[PDB]
Amino acid sequence: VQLKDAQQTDLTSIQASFTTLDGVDKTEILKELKVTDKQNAIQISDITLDTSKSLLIIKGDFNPKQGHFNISYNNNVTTRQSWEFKDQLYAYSGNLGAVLNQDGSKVEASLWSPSADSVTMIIYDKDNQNRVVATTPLVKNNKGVWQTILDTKLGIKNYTGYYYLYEIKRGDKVKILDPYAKSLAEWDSNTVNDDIKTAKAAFVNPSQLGPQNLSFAKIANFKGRQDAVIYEAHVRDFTSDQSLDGKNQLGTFAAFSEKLDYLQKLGVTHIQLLPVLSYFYVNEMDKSRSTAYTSSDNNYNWGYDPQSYFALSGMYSEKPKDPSARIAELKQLIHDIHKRGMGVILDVVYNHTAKTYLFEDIEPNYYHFMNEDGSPRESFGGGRLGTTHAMSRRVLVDSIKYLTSEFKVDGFRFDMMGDHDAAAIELAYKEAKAINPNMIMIGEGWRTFQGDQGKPVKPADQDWMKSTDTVGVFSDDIRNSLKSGFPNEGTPAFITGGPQSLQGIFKNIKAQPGNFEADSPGDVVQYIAAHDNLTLHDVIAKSINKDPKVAEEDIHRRLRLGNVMILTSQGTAFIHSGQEYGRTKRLLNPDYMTKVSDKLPNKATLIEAVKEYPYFIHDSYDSSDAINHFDWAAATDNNKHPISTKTQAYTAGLITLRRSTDAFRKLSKAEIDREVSLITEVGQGDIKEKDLVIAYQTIDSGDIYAVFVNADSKARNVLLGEKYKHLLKGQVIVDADQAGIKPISTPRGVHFEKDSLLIDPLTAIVIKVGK
Ligand SMILES: OC[C@H]1O[C@H](O[C@H]2[C@H](O)[C@@H](O)[C@@H](O[C@H]3[C@H](O)[C@@H](O)[C@H](O)O[C@@H]3CO)O[C@@H]2CO)[C@H](O)[C@@H](O)[C@@H]1O
Ligand SMILES: [Ca+2]
Ligand SMILES: [Ca+2]
Ligand SMILES: [Ca+2]
Ligand SMILES: [Ca+2]
Ligand SMILES: [Cl-]
Repeated sequence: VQLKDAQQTDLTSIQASFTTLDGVDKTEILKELKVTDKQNAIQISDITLDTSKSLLIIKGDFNPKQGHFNISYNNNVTTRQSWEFKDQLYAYSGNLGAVLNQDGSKVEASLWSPSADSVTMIIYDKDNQNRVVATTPLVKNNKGVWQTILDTKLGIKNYTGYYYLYEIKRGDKVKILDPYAKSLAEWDSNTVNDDIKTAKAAFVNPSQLGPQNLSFAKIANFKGRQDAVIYEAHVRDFTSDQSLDGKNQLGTFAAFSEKLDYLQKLGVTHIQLLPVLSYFYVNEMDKSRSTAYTSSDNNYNWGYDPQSYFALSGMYSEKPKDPSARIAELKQLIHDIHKRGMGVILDVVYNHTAKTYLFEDIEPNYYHFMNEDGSPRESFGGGRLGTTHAMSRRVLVDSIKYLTSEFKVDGFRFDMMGDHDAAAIELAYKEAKAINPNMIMIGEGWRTFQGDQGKPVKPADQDWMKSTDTVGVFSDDIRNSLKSGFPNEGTPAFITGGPQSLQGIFKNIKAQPGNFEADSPGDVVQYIAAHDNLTLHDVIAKSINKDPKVAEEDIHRRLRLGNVMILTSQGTAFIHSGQEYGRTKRLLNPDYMTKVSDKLPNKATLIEAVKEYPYFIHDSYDSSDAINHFDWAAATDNNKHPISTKTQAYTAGLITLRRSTDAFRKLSKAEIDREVSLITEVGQGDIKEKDLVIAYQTIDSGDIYAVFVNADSKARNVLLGEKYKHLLKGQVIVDADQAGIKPISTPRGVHFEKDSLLIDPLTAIVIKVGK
């Protein structure tokens, strides 16, 4: 019967954890138990035993300012404040970070660290970040916020561009990164040592940077999340191609803008950018192209190891040494997007941070989700940001607010959204929407929630969709159903020759997946590919087990069927960059030309059928630009690559069609269930319960549209019958060769009869009947 741990939970409650309380009495414990302050004895008011949980609840006048208390029994233990108690005493509502005045002559600087003994700012040269220029102690307020005003006293007349860190004493000096840092010094993770473990923050004034007429998107037809066609692009990928060697630097915001007309023409409404906030593992001074085909040890990074939640990465800047440049550059890009009638969605990664020490150094036992002993819960050798905790929630909501208001960002995609409490994300949305009425938010709603050990909460995951109409979630059900997904990637599915229950395909096309309840189409982000896992092309190739050279058109015919189904489904439409042309993550490396042993290459999947270079990367976060570059020749050079450019034009046409009628962008489940019909019922003609062909009717507000998809490897008769024979009076606008809104006078891959259609194998047909 020994004292293990101790936590003060409120003004008059200390919780002492023991190994056991069996056979010991309230009277025997009151005897041995004694409480002490910062050495004096505190009057012990009462104890209550929780024998089950093996802990005493101790009552007394345990006023915080009489230091932490330490509990005696037999060994002693100093009490720690619980995160709920730290919120009670130290939750701060005011401005955080460092704020420049108009002429840069002063800075107002705040940092939250309620258990710090002292907090010194260390200031480094703007023209050389390694050189220490000045230091200043900060003054702690009532709520544990450390403040200072930088001015003439430190010998600097203009602070803009100067860098800073915070040395924090506890007992232990540790140097930390202002979590509200608005920009940073050029960052190279190879400079990390024991003393400085992070990027240095930077004195900048966002409001004075970039286009001062920046404003939110002006998207036509856009009346909600259902009207969104999202396009997921990585800033490096989009311009890392060698063929672009004919204005702005490689793989930067300024480069990205030069290829916006493409996306304007492609028809997408929103460009979703992979994490543009600062991430840890990089050398931002090395912009050189990696030309070798590899899946490890590349300066390339998707950006899923977060360093800052407010400060942009230098990697996408032309001038990474100028901390103001990022902000002006990203604003320039976002402005350029808005002029093209489109919007931005920023991928944001709050679920975890690059290194636990990033926030744990600032204030131990607070920012992260925790185990019952105070130990921080971790993910990826990184900290799990516990966003039920007030100041952790602030980091998320304030950054959302800041990015929304300062960069005129139109939406956000939350990585591993199910790691967070619903409440944090709901507030995030509410605040972001308050700034921008047209705010759109999506996220990965995988049921992954961990939280604080013994404290369950509603997570921001798929099951949350019942009880909000705010944030939408990726539909892995439609993904898995159409062409397989993690963990069982490669399994033949609807467009890869494996028969699927047509009722569940039809329900998915209505934005009603089988694995969670979507009571509004806007709850569902429909997708078949993303940056994660194999690309659409590669998964198709693997699933049908064929070589991409020989089966190219077989694979592309199947790929176009996937895009047709996503782009004519209800809910929010999502397109992975390259999915439009047939992008591949082929491992064209000599040492991997044929299968190898046990000893596999990193993050690669094998296709047997293929002889030459059989390895394809399914997790390209650490892969070269050779693996990760968007192929512009494949996407726009009709002459050189007729098959991929056909798939591209086809995908464009489908987007055009989707935007041109609200038959595919309905608002409620009520009207979807009424106006979206299943033409191919089980039994009608050749149709089995599980099958590889399906067709459905929709109606906009009164043009009827009918989408037919034969994913079978043979031709198939679709029986219209009494109910749908009226379709024959309409006209074809999508066929084997082309997609759009104009009628096709000589359609291919389909034949019409008195009351039926004979559709070619691996072919999609769409008919319009205006009225
Ligand atoms: O970070 C790990 C992976 O996270 C993502 O995978 C998701 C899947 O996309 C999602 O379908 C879900 O898969 C589980 C599935 O729903 C469940 O029924 C099955 O029994 O277990 C599956 C676990 O694989 O959740 C996972 C993550 O938990 C992401 O797609 C992938 O890239 C990541 O590697
Ligand atoms: Ca177009
Ligand atoms: Ca500089
Ligand atoms: Ca809902
Ligand atoms: Ca890397
Ligand atoms: Cl893809």
